[PDB]
Amino acid sequence: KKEKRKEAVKKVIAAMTVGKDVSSLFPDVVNCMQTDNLELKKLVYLYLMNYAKSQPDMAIMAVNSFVKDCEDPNPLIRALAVRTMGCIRVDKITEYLCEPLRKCLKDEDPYVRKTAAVCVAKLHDINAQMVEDQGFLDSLRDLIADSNPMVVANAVAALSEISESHPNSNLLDLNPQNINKLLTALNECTEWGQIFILDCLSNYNPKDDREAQSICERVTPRLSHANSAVVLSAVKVLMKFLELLPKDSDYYNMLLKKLAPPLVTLLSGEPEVQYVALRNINLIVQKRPEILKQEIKVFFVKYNDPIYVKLEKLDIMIRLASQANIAQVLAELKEYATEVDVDFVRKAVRAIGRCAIKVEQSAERCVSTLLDLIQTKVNYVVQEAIVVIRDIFRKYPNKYESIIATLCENLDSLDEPDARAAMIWIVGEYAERIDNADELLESFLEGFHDESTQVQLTLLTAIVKLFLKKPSETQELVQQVLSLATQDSDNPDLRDRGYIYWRLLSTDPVTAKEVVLSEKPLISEETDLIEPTLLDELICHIGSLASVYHKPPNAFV
Amino acid sequence: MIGGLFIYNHKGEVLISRVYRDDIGRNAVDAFRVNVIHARQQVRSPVTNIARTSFFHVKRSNIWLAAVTKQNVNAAMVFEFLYKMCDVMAAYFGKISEENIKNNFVLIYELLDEILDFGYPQNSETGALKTFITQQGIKSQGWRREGIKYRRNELFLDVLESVNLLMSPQGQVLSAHVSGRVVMKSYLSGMPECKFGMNDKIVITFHQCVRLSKFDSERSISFIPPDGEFELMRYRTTKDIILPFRVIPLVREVGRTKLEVKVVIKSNFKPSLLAQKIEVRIPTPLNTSGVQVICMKGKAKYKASENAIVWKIKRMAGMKESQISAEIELLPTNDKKKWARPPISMNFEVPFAPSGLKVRYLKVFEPKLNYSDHDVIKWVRYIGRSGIYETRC
Amino acid sequence: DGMRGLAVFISDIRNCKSKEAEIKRINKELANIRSKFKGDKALDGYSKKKYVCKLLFIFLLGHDIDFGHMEAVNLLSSNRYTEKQIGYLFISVLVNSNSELIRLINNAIKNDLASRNPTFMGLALHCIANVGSREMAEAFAGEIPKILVAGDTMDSVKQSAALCLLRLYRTSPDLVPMGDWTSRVVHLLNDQHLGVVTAATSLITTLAQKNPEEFKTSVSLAVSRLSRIVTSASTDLQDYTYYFVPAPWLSVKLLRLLQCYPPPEDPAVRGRLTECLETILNKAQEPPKSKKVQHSNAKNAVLFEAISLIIHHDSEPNLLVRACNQLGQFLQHRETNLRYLALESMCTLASSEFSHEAVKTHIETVINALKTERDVSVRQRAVDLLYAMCDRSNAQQIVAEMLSYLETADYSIREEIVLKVAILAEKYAVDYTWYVDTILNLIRIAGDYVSEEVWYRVIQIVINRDDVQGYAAKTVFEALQAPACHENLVKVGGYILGEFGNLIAGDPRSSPLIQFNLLHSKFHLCSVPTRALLLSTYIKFVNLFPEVKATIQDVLRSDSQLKNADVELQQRAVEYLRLSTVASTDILATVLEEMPPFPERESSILAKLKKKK
Amino acid sequence: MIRFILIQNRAGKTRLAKWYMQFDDDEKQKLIEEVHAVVTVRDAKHTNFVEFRNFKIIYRRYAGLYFCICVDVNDNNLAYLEAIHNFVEVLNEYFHNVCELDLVFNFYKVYTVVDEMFLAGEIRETSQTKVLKQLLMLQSLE
Repeated sequence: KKEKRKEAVKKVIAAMTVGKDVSSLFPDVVNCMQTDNLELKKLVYLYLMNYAKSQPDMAIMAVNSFVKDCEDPNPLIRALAVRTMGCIRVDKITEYLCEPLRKCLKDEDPYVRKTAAVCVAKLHDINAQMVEDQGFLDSLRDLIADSNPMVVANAVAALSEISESHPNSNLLDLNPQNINKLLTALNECTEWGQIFILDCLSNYNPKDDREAQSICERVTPRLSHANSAVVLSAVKVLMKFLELLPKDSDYYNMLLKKLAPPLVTLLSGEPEVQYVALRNINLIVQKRPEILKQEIKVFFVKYNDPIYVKLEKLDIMIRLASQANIAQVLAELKEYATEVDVDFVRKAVRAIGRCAIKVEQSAERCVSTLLDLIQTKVNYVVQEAIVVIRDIFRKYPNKYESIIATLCENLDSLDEPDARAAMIWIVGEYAERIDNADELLESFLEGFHDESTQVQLTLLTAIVKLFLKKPSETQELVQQVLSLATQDSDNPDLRDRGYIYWRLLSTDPVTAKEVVLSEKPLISEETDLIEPTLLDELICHIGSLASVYHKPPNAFV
Repeated sequence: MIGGLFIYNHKGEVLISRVYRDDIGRNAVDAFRVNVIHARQQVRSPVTNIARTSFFHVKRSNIWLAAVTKQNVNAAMVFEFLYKMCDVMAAYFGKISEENIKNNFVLIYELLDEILDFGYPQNSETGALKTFITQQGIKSQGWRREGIKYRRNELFLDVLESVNLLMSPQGQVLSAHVSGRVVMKSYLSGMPECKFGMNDKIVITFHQCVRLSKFDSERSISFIPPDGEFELMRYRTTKDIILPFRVIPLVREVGRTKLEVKVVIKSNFKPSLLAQKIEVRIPTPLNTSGVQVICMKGKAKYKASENAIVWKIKRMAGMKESQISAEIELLPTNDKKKWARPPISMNFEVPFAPSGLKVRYLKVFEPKLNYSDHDVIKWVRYIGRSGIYETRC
Repeated sequence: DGMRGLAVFISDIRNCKSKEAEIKRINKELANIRSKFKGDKALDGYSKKKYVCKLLFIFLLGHDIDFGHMEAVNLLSSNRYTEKQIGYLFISVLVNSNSELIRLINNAIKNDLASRNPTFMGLALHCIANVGSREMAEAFAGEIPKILVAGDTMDSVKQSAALCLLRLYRTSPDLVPMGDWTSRVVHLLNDQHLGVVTAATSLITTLAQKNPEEFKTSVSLAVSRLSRIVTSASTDLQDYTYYFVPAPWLSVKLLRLLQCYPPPEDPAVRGRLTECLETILNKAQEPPKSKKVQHSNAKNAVLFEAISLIIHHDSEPNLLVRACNQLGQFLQHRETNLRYLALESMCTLASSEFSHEAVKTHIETVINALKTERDVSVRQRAVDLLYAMCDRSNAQQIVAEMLSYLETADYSIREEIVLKVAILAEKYAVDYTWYVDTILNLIRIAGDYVSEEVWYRVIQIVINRDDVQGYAAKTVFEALQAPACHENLVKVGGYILGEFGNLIAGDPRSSPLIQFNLLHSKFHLCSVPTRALLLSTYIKFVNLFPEVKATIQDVLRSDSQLKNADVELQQRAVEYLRLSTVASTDILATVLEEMPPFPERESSILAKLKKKK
Repeated sequence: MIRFILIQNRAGKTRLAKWYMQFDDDEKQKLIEEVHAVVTVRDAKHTNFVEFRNFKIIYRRYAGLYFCICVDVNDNNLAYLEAIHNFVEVLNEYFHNVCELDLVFNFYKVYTVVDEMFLAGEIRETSQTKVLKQLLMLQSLE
């Protein structure tokens, strides 16, 4: 009858997985848990999981069965019972789980100990406020030193999860000679164990240069094949340990020369690992520039990469482009110019301008290739080109002013709001030379509403500039945007800036001329950098999602 | 560290789900479904930050894997774990498909429990996890006398199958069972190996020389056919049954003076072949004295000895219609007759297998004479009989 | 027998191999029918019918067909009814643009309509009305009304002609005059049969919705018909009593027709309508005659149409109270369809001023249904109904419950909810401190899905009110320094702190240094518009808090803002640096002090809510 | 008014497509696909009056078929659901049993039944006995 019971249990589990509610058959499954075959008990426990993880409440009655099963001699069933008892998030789970867990931590089986450590981390998530939680935390630290690597990996993961609470505690771990134990674990652990223990070790601090050098020398060889997880954690812990002075022993130069090749090889895995590794090497390059100094050739995006990998490869390529690599970068961007993909081609043509701003030696070549690329007469290409030339003018003034004419030759359609803002700004700033500036800005003042706020704001600033450059003729148009954006518009930022300009023009026009039309400083090769302190704290979180999102962990949890 | 895990199809239906964190609920499921399954113009990106909850996703064929997280997870660890999980599933039950996941729920749940607990992706080695999993997945991709010689190649292949059914008078089927027996005669010379190709579509005493060790792969059957007529085996298929005929009896007790009965037979097999000897027996209450029957097809008579109306059809094609309407004279009686509610019984024979069993291939190879299998010229005839085929009325 | 070959063809094409084999077979049959049509003596009626039906199945199966269509009109010029039916079905399903083809079809239909058989006229009318065309309307504008007149025509052709005229009026409104047949249709309304009454009611309803002036007489006749139908006899008209409910469809159509008209003028007609509605409600209150669900659906369909009619009239207070009581009773019905219709109808009902208190009575039931509907549409209807009954004495509870729903709702429709909460808080707030708290709760809870123009509204309210400024500033100050705050809160905080930073400076725990420091901490990681807003806030702090002037200058003088790659930020930084540097103290105080209150505009939130839905 | 009538099945094949306004060639296929996707997801414990786009459909399962009528937003909900049930009953009492095979092999008769009880987008005829009588009077004639 055992085979028939097992078949019935499997059918019930399949029916529950289908979606229908089988809570009526719960007592039969609960009674069936008292068997001897491991497969039958395991299949019952999966059925109990199906209810427990999603909505625990109907499986609370099996506490006595769990306690009875926890004394079984086979480690598989014992660990399964411990995990099952811990999996239910109920108030009374602690009372029935604390007593078995203490004996479980000393179980003569590595698998039982690993499941017990995961259960401790699970119990610390819900209802961990008494001294029992502190006692288990103290016992876990002793458990870290163990022969099995699975148990030490899972205990380190449990400690990392527990350390979210910070009641003036030094992460409830670390000690003298304990780092040696952690490295010994790295010697014989698995890939995931290496990831866990290394992410934990990255939260330590070095006391002396010798200890930091020893730790760095011990960690570098562990460049495994777990995709960009173990390697990324290794580079995180290496760069977080960059306490070696530049004027010191020939290890820092050795460290960089040994770190660059493995970091180049991350761009060889699956596209998702490609994306994460690309964002992370973006952050690393922005922080330390002398790593990927002469390895640009790997970032040239081919036809086998998806859209996000393409875009981030262009971003990092712009970051790494210098005067010595202008030829290859511009040739490859000219190749990118005909890649059909709208977002990719916009990014590629904006790369030609960001590189031109970045590298002042080849501005002429960048402008030449920009012109040849505009001659394509494609609407989105020309719009991104006018944005790029707006960016270039702010960097090089009164040198490339003639180009707007040969770009306006192909402006049949203007629909990108960034392009509209660029054209409006270009007309407004150079309003003492463009004779048709008044006509243009009067033409733009028809559909002022139903426009993006940036376009409205740039148009308002351009109109006030045009008034301040040609006060006599157009003092009937500035009052057509200062009474159409300051009264008829609900945009507190826009409205308050409109009053700011209105009061400047009506209080002291000399100060108005000296403020709005002031000689603005140049862009100064701004390559979209990150604030230094944000970069410094993101270097401490290379592996985590903080690097992929480029935001500190406090901004999202 | 991993806050959950979901698997989506092309239409966004959640085939499996396993939630580890307390924070992630059905809101995250709806979030991911709406924000990637129903994407309109957003740029594709594997990790998305929505409602302060991360959403890693890896696309494999027509299956969407989502590893929802609500923490500062090691970003590439989730991708490495997802790839390791895909490799493990490839090792266990091969390529990922709708049927595989729909049929291996227990295997998937056990695999997730073993590889993953509370969000930490523990060891995923195939050899290490092989001993830790007890469930196995399901993948869906005669002695003769010496010197027996026959001058004429005569071979019989009769698919005799019995169909039984009892449907509700409203038209709902309640129970049906089939008892099928295969009888064949083999007038062959030498000792050849004969291959019998057939679509099982069902899992099933067999002959001494019949071995069913490799019957799982299509048919893959090899046997030595003894001379003379014999029974192959007994089988019963219920999942795939093609009812040959349907009867919808519309009776009406219009008072006690007369009784109105209306039975319709609606053939629902292929019109290319014609059923033979269609017999319908309509029971009649015992209070009858004289009745008149009108039939659109064939002829009918009244059998007072059997107290029933006999209806016979010479032959009809598939998807045809036939009307039998009988005016039943009813005696006044006293009370408590109720006609006992007798079922409508029919008997017939059709030239096709009621279960739809069609022979796929028949290859004969003779090691001694070495004649081609195509040289065996034989035509197959089917005799699909009917058992106690009664429809309640 | 008509045709048997079609059956074998269908069985051959159904139980076939992969789609390549099916395509090969269908192309072979197409070539065969090509050969059959091309030449030969294919004048046999059965052969033509078989080939036309086969070709029609070829089209409906999913394959393109563009030939063999002249045979369709060849079939029509025949006396066999079945051939005409197949030809008309072919014409209806497949249509082509060939002037001669349409001309010949119109000639065939015109010859059809001058017959003495209702079957032929019915087929022609179905062919006309099942496709619809300007050419057909122009060629038959004056023929169908010539049939709807009280001539020697059967009932089936009358119904077909009435619905054909409805179709033509729906597709060619300018092609239907109002000559000497409007009174004929009105008199057709009170005719025998019941199907002709249904068709006439549909036509009259559409025409009255278009031109109410023509059919002012129909209201009294509709009222009389409804009064007769609702309570005539237990088992009268045995062919139309749909499960012990007398003609639910005709009653629904008549109630809709009455709905498309103002209240009846004659007091006797008004009394008859009122008593008929009362007896409908009473019958709905009675226990069901049959345990089946179809009797319940018929009774409830008639009842809900009656409720909608009462709402449209909005004239009887007792009837409105009874309707609200009935809907409240249905709010707890076992079925889900009845619950959803009850919620929708009560949402319609809550607008009327005669039963607002009666609607407000069921607030607890509606809230419980919102919480535990277990569906995705019933909850949305509950939200709409809750938005309907909210009033000045009811805003707090409803807004709190909508917030509780928003916290744990699917993110697909997590925007209509926040718009409704914002508009309810703006409209029905007694003390605007509650409005500010509710908007900040929306910002904290939803954040990503709030609006473009909710925080515009909250800044407008804070600036205009001048009585909630202190509490708004304090709430924002103790709401920004939370760890995880959405950037919408950062924008609102920047503006509010810039404009009302002196209302908190009295407290030593909130000196300008700490406000500026937290604003700058939020400044690093935000989009460009947020940084522009925060720069305007900083230049407001320059003159509002002269103590922190040096720190503000040191902020917006560094290379991070004066060299910013975006035009907006660089322009704002350079202007504000120049304004702080000139330090005239007579212009900086003048420019950055007024911020006059917003004029009362059209409340853009309502406009966007209407446009989105 | 009735927008269109569809008789689909669990697989997704359309056994009767009847549109009462002109749709584009690809618009019809998109409408059928999205109607099938919407209808398949829901179950017994759900409303039959599921709405999408600017319309609403009235879906009601029967045997292995999904009868679907799309109506305007202002049109009644229960009346059209019962019209669907009446149409199903007329099919059931005409074919003596409704099934996908009969619809496939008798598409023209299904079309004439639909045009009998649903003409020009409205409910032409209400009663089953009268429709059945008039139809039998239109079947023995040839």
